[PDB]
Amino acid sequence: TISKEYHIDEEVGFALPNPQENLPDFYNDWMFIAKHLPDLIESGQLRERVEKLNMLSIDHLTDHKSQRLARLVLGCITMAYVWGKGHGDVRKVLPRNIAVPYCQLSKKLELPPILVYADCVLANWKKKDPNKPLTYENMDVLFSFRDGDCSKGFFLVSLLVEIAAASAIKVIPTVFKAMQMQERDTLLKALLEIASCLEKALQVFHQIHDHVNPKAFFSVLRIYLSGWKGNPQLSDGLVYEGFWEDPKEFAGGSAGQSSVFQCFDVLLGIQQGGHAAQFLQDMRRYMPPAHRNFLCSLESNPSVREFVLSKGDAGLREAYDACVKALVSLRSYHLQIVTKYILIPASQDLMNFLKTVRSTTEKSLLK
Ligand SMILES: Cc1ccc(NC(=O)Nc2cc([C@H]3C[C@H]3C(=O)O)ccc2N(CC(C)C)CC(C)C)cc1
Repeated sequence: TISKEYHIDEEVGFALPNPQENLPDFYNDWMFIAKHLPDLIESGQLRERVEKLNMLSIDHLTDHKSQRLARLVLGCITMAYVWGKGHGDVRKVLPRNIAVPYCQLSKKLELPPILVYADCVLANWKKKDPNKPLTYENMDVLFSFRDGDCSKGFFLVSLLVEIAAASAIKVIPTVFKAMQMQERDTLLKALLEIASCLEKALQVFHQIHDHVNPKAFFSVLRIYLSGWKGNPQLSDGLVYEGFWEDPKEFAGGSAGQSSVFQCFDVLLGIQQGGHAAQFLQDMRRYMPPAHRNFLCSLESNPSVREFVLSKGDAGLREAYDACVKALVSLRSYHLQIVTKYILIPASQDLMNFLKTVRSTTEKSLLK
């Protein structure tokens, strides 16, 4: 079995395969701003170009990849318009001629009108040469914010984790077939292969250190990934001129927008404890609707946890634990990234919540 409807690719997983790089001509005015955000923010010319912008119909965005590219373009255009050079000069009102098409395209794609992980990681890459493989040396992003923002490194290393994970996600029907067929040797190899693929996924995380600089990240890139839900600089949210008369709050950023970590929680039958369910539930809202439909199709399958416990078989318990441990490792290395790239630069909250989820993962071990 596997996807079609859930849009999980055997090669790139939750990411979008071979994402579109160009929009229809009709949207040339958008593409010019997005493609020149580095030059236009540094010069301050960006906000005049957004305000002298006519309102474009979204009707000429006809396929999914075209519409995905347009959301990335409008989201990047939007983040730069709101935060500027980021030293107190915010815009609390997004101009109708960009907000209306952005909100319309968000309604259609069932995502919030703000830059989201499915935009600038999953849909925001190209291969440099397609005849060679998916490595940092042969990959590039479509959009950045500022020269030296380390957009390239932070987005692509993020995407390479999603790709490593695809190696494990594609093993997931074998688990359920082997349970269905009471084929014990197959399910064990499937668990060991999932564990092994999460352990190689952890090794991709090591690459952040070679392409993302903590200061460039904390003081540049993270301002353009900042949202307006619970933000003092936009206490009430952002006004989408012409689409809602009321200001609306939405979050930014967050590794929590990946589906990878929650995907393996559901599989392994790891439940959340605390009220943390609310936060993980809200993270699904910032995911594409197909990927959230997938995480639900997963809870509808028989419990792999109830299956391994019911057999009394110690090899299977050890392979299930290998996966759960590989998951605590990912959450630990996450945490360690938060220390280097946020906590330390902030000294020049989110960690308590993360520690709790890791504890719940570790407590899900069997032997
Ligand atoms: C808009 C947007 C949204 C989302 C991302 N990615 C992210 O947040 N990446 C990210 C951030 C943090 C620390 C800032 C904290 C946080 O987020 O809790 C830690 C790990 C990662 N990952 C892997 C990295 C090794 C590249 C990502 C997932 C785990 C594969 C990038 C852009």
